[PDB]
Amino acid sequence: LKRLQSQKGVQGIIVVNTEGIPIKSTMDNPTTTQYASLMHSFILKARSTVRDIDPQNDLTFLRIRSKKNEIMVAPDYFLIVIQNPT
Amino acid sequence: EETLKRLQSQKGVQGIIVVNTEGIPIKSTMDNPTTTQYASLMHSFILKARSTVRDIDPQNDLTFLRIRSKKNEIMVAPYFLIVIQNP
Ligand SMILES: [Cs+]
Repeated sequence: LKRLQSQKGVQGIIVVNTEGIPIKSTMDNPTTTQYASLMHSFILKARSTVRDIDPQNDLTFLRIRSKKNEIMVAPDYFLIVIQNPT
Repeated sequence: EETLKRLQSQKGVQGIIVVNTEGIPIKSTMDNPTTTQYASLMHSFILKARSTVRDIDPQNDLTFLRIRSKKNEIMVAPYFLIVIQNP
């Protein structure tokens, strides 16, 4: 989506399916590949960790902040948003 | 520690855990079984967050994590400081 891509700070948006394959991206192919597979295994770990801590709970949102950027993830497929640090 | 009390007392906060590099809880404001519910499972997840940031960009570093769920929210800052709170 254009509106979300256009927000201050946002660098790109990737939608990946349940197997981690990008089904939509606003980014170039190499960068989409830089992120999709690596983010997929990390997202599976976030989801399984929430459930190992409380079987009746569910992951709804993730924010990973680093020195250079920030990544948000929302389950729905997974929506991945890459952006400047907030 | 005084800062732990101040942080524990914030609206929404349920507890605070400090784990070392091996994921051993070295400090906690929570009961022992809850501290154990979280410390081991969180340590594994935190190593994965840190290694993922670096696999994506070898020159980057994880600085903060927020994991939000239906029932609660967990924040982590690199020791690792773990804060469990209401959504
Ligand atoms: Cs933008």
